Amino acid sequence: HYTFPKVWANSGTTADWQYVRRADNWQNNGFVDNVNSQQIRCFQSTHSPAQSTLSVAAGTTITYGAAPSVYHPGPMQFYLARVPDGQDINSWTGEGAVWFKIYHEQPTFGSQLTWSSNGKSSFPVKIPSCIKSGSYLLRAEHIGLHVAQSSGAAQFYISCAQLSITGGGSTEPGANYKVSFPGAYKASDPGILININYPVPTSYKNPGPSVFTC
Ligand SMILES: [Cu+2]
Repeated sequence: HYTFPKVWANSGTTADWQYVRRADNWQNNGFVDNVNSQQIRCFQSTHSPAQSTLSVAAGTTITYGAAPSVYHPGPMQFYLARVPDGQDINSWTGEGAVWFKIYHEQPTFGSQLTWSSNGKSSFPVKIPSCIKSGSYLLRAEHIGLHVAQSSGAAQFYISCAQLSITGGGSTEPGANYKVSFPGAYKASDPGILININYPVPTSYKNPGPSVFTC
């Protein structure tokens, strides 16, 4: 149980839900367990814009905050989606096959799976240098897998930040990189329907598309 209420760059912290669309778990710190819900995208059944949009240079690392620290086992993953030219980010929900993955977490494989996200209160998110400047949504998710051996038991903790990415390049992620939310995930996916406990897995297939790099 945690939210992802903040993102920041190089000018101190922001306020909760200042640059992050207020997630529907803002009171209970709970999860989405329905990969078919609109909430799987930005945790909003009713779209509501963030108060502001954060300017960040492509190729730099910003910070996505959690509250309180992440403590369920499983991966952090981050996706970007570029708002079309002529559309206002405040109004854009990010529907269709527009999301590309820029990070996913692999566990360390030992007697148990250990996750570097354990105990972390924030995460560095490296924005690709080569993507086109524009307005973007940055989707954060943590997937808690402690009881995920049953369908519908994986716990998704999600939010989305509004960014203005500057100083871009000209690389467009391929069609194979871009997915929709809902759409990208199925309840049967091997990194969602999974017993991480015993026997311990010796590999882990993150859900969603390949990580896009320049
Ligand atoms: Cu919890």
